[PDB]
Amino acid sequence: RFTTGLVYDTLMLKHQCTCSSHPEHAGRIQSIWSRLQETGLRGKCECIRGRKATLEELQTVHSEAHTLLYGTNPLSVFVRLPCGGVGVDSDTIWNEVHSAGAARLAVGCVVELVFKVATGELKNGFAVVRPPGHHAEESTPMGFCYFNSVAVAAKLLQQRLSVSKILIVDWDVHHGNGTQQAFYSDPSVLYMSLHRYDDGNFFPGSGAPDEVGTGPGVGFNVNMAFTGGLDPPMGDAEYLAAFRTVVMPIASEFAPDVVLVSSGFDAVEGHPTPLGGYNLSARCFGYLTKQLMGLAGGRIVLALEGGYDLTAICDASEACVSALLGNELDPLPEKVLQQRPNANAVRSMEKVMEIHSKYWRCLQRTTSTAGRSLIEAQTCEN
Ligand SMILES: [K+]
Ligand SMILES: [K+]
Ligand SMILES: [Zn+2]
Ligand SMILES: [Zn+2]
Repeated sequence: RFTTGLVYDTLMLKHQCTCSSHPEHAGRIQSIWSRLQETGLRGKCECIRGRKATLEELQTVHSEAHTLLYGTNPLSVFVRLPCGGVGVDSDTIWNEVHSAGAARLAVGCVVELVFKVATGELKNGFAVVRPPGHHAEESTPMGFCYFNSVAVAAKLLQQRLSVSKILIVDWDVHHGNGTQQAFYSDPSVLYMSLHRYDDGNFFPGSGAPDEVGTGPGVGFNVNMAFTGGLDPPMGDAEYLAAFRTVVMPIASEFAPDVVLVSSGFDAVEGHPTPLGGYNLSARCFGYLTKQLMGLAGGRIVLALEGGYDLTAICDASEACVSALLGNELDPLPEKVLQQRPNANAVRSMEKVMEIHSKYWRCLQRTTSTAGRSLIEAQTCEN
């Protein structure tokens, strides 16, 4: 039945610290899954059983040694946390018993959903999945990530189904350093990120607008980097304005066949200022989801990355899934549509458009109209 797909697996709940003081925990995917059923959207979507990702699948993004280290349970590089548990970092836990599996499952799930959508068996999909992936590098786990699920799906679409142009939109509040590195020289896949940057003083410290690509891939990496601190914080008004000026123009000109989304909900309301400190509303992610459904024919999947407040991620999930189904979205407050974006957001957008005009046609057409609000841009084009 041609519709919106979902992936979940309770086995992912097993990836927990051996002891809480961990923003990335089991109850994240669980409460999202309960929300989907409570609203009834799980009953409207087609569910798909997932699998562990084979080691060779993982080796399309990561080094052999890395894949062995955090993928296999046989029969060192581990650390003691300030909570008593085992980790590989001061941030990112490790369960010697249940982690390798759960991380490989998180990847495998976001290859089923992906291939099913891209193959024609489904319209589009949302993967309720943990641990996140976009921070995991070639040989380095970090930011709660072990394997870049989204980068693996992408690499496999290249190799199996042989898809020619792929587009990764990453809207987790942090930069996807992993996903960038994975394709930093590949022109066939466009990676564009929307992250709190603040001149490189925010995790993971990468993602300068300056960073555009190398070799054949130069100009196929777009870093919508938000500098300025939190005065005022970035909100709905600021992101919708970024999609309208940076994302959609570039993405449309690229015209991809598959759209992949590292959909972290760290940007929403109620997040402590170290974890995000942005004012995005859950309701808003719908419009961003909807705007991307216009691309590639609607061949789009969203993978859960970050987002830590339980109330926040459920809201933005149900909003995102409703958008993916084709439900009539709630109107964004008149307050929001009329609100102009702050001077910091405008400086950011303009710096990006400045660098990337050298690489895109429509960014050479106009002078900056980034300053306008939605209604003020809707009226000025009529
Ligand atoms: K991002
Ligand atoms: K690229
Ligand atoms: Zn712990
Ligand atoms: Zn994040």
